[PDB]
Amino acid sequence: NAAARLNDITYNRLIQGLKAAGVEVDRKNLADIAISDPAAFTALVDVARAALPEDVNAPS
Amino acid sequence: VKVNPSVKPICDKCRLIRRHGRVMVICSDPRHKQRQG
Amino acid sequence: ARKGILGTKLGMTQVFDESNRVVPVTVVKAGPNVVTRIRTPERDGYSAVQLAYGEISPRKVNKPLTGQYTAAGVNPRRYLAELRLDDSDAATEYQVGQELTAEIFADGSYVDVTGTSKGKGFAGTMKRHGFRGQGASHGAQAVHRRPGSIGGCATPARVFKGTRMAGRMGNDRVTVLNLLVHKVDAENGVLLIKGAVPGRTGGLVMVRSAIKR
Amino acid sequence: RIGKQPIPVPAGVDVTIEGQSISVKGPKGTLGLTVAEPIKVARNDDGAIVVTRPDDERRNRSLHGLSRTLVSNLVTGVTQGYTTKMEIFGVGYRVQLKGSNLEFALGYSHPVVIEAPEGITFAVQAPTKFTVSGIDKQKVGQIAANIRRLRRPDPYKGKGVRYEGEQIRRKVGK
Amino acid sequence: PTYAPKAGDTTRSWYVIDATDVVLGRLAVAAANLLRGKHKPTFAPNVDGGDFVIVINADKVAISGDKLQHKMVYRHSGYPGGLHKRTIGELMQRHPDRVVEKAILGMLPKNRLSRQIQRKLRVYAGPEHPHSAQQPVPYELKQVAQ
RNA sequence: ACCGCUGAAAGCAUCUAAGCGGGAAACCUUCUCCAAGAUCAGGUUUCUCACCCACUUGGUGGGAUAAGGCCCCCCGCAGA
RNA sequence: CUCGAUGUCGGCUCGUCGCAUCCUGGGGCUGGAGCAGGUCCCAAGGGUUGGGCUGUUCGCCCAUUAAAGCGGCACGCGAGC
Ligand SMILES: [Mg+2]
Ligand SMILES: [Mg+2]
Ligand SMILES: [Mg+2]
Ligand SMILES: [Mg+2]
Ligand SMILES: [Mg+2]
Ligand SMILES: [Mg+2]
Ligand SMILES: [Mg+2]
Ligand SMILES: [Mg+2]
Ligand SMILES: [Mg+2]
Ligand SMILES: [Mg+2]
Ligand SMILES: [Mg+2]
Ligand SMILES: [Mg+2]
Ligand SMILES: [Mg+2]
Ligand SMILES: [Mg+2]
Ligand SMILES: [Mg+2]
Ligand SMILES: [Mg+2]
Ligand SMILES: [Mg+2]
Ligand SMILES: [Mg+2]
Ligand SMILES: [Mg+2]
Ligand SMILES: [Mg+2]
Ligand SMILES: [Zn+2]
Repeated sequence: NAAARLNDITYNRLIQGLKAAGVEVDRKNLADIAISDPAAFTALVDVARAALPEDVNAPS
Repeated sequence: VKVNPSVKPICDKCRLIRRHGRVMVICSDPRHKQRQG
Repeated sequence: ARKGILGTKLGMTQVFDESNRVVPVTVVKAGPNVVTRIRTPERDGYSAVQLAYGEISPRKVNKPLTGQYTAAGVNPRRYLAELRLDDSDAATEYQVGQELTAEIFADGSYVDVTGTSKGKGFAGTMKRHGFRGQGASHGAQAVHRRPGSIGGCATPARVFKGTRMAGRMGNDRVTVLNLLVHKVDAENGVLLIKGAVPGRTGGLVMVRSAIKR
Repeated sequence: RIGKQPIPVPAGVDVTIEGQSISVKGPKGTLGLTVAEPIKVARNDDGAIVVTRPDDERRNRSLHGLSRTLVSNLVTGVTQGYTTKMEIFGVGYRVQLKGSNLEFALGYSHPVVIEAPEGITFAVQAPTKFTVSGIDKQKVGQIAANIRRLRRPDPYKGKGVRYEGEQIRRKVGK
Repeated sequence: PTYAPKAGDTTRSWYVIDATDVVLGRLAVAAANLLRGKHKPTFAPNVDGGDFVIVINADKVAISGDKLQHKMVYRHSGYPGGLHKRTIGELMQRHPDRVVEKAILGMLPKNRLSRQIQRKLRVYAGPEHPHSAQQPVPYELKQVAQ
């Protein structure tokens, strides 16, 4: 959640984005990439942000 | 004033207002003054 | 303009006035002070004036304290206290090096006198706080000067803070307000002050003008 | 209806809005004012004062009639200035000037002196008649209320300060 | 093993927060999150991470008009009848820095480590602070949209 | 508590909704006293302002001093 | 709850808090002329006596007082009496 808000997204829509994009990395390693490799964590936010729907407040 | 939880006008020219968050009756007759308390 | 001087309680005597009434007086020797230091609000944050009083030998004042009298051009004294002023008009009358005598006070003026009261040792609750104590007879068992109860019961399960109990009494800073200046003897440095003054004979005494008059 | 009238300018030599701030000057002196920012104050054809607002709120309709008369007590506060005419009733009661002050003999063991504040002129026309004059309607009315309450209301004899032509109530007495 | 910070890993910076038209709640949250280090991905709950926070213009903070009148600040001295109370409005007259500081310390954890976190907080009533030897970057309240 | 001033919503009126006053042994200052262990441990000043050895050379461990203090000693109206 | 013990009335000593105020302080109304009051509103800073009778609490009485307030705290307080 701390690393996602640096990359202007919440934890909330990041987990929706990685489930929508089919990225099965768990939270143990997603909080380990966020420290040792911040560039690859930015590359994961852009995958999560793209798979997120256009209006997240619209019904399914 | 009269201090009762039930205030209401007594004569023709009693007026019932609400100043400072409390119901009161102002009138020209001084014994018709009332406020809620 | 609050005035102020340091002196010594020389003890009590009595004097008669113009209507032939007896006047109990305390003799304060408002001795010749000197200034040695001024507190300004730009340097010190507040406004006051030091006062130095008492003849001492220069071999008894140590090296850190001698250097403070050296910066003011004053021979070292025994006592040293400040007269706290108001913020306005600090020291347009006080100069470092100025000698202050007993005749800054007039006859018929009023003064506040502050000193250190007499030591009473470990005192009991009857002497210290004016308790009554229990009775002397009708069966009372070994509680004649004992305090009694010190609180309630299981509510609250404690003693409240500031409960008056036995302990040491005296040696306090005491101010006595609105004392009449019966006579100032400029020949001797002696103020005749109506009434009592806190302390033993020989003790240091600060004499300020009264605010309540 | 109040607020639904554009304020004229009788003389008003500088009736000028300077950024949510209105001023006035005429034969008498000047006054200042600042209107609350939702309420809009504007100009007529000849520069006379027009008051507008956003429409139909509980809190905007009340401030609109408010700020109307508060502007028209500046353009009237200078030209046709405000006086209250006050009358001393009671046997032995009188009022005199001592400078610009105003001393009262109201049955006490001391004379009550009323210091005239800034922008307020006291003047008598009789030993039991006087006027409080000035430019600001609130500041004249506040001083005339202080002078009014200098004695307790007496229903039995009616002694004390009043306003002119007012009808205090009376009780039957003994 | 997951990352645990050593002694000698934390880099502390300096922030200044202008308090001119900020409500007292939003500012105390953002100052408490910045003193603890909730925004850094190396956050550990037993480690004093986080940065230095300077709060200038503490007299200007947006407090409601009825909160200045009616909200109370209570202190007890341990003596019977020692309940001394002021209002928020008359503390903003005397010590407006103490009002801002009290709102932040209620939002920190109740432990020994928050006593070393509150030593990095400086609150000043005016627009001027003496810490120009450091370079406090200005901090504005951001809300990451969702 | 109460008494108002100006003033709408609500063409009048209204102590109130914008705003401004009066007002008590209660509250806060002012009076007296404690008070920087107030760990945010403050301020203004003055004094000393100096050696020597060993070492695994360490914000090391000793030794000897300065200003200063303490114990001893003569006492106190200071005091278990 | 407590029976492998939680000492019960009054007084004494020392208290501390509440306000539903007895006095002192500020008000509204009055069938308030004045002086005295009646009733309500605000107000807990300080004050609030000595005796006779009774184990008494309470109560009555005597002489005063600005007044002789009402309650809570294991019907406060027996490792204090
Ligand atoms: Mg009824
Ligand atoms: Mg009010
Ligand atoms: Mg002794
Ligand atoms: Mg005895
Ligand atoms: Mg025995
Ligand atoms: Mg015995
Ligand atoms: Mg017991
Ligand atoms: Mg001191
Ligand atoms: Mg403390
Ligand atoms: Mg120090
Ligand atoms: Mg047992
Ligand atoms: Mg009691
Ligand atoms: Mg009450
Ligand atoms: Mg009455
Ligand atoms: Mg009392
Ligand atoms: Mg007081
Ligand atoms: Mg007998
Ligand atoms: Mg009992
Ligand atoms: Mg009892
Ligand atoms: Mg008993
Ligand atoms: Zn009526």
